[PDB]
Amino acid sequence: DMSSTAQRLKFLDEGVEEIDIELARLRFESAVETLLDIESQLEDLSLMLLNLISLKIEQRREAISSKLSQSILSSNEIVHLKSGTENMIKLGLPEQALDLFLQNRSNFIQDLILQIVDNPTNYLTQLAVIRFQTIKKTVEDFQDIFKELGAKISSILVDWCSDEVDNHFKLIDKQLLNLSPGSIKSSRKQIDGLKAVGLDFVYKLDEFIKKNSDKIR
Repeated sequence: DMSSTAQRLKFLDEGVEEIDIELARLRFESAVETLLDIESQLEDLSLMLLNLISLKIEQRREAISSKLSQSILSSNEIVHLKSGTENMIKLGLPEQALDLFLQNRSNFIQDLILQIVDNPTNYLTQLAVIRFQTIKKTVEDFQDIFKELGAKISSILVDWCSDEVDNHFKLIDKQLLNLSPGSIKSSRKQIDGLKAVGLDFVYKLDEFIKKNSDKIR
């Protein structure tokens, strides 16, 4: 025969399978929204059938992450990166979303830098723009997306920011293997402007200068 809960349960089983069609046609929002409903719902009813549907949810839950991750990792325009990052968040994976999202910004940076040493200062300057321009923008987008996310997630942001700055200097270190005072004002400025999105990394510039004094003249 048929009971009341077994009724509800069978629909949850329908719901689960729908998530495959939704992920199919690229509706990541719908995917997450249904998934969380089938789980907030699945929480109240808590058996054979339950544990059985519960397992199908983990399955799809996983599947959604894989997609979002892969998706985030390859967005061109912000709009893609934007939502993907959010849905990855709504799913309840804010750190993994931030973590992946920043890697995307990182790669954007690698790839652009490859796409160019013609002449010493034309290199160093173009290099700074690229870097600090994506560091600033990534902080401004991190603001309109990871808002109210917490102190930790927000410290992580800053860490990647620290390393990116570091990278740039590691890129000059190679270059100092065969600097100029017309490169300093450029970089400095490029670094002071970071303060506009709350970042003070003037110190890294200064330190790097202290140890390469002999090679700046």
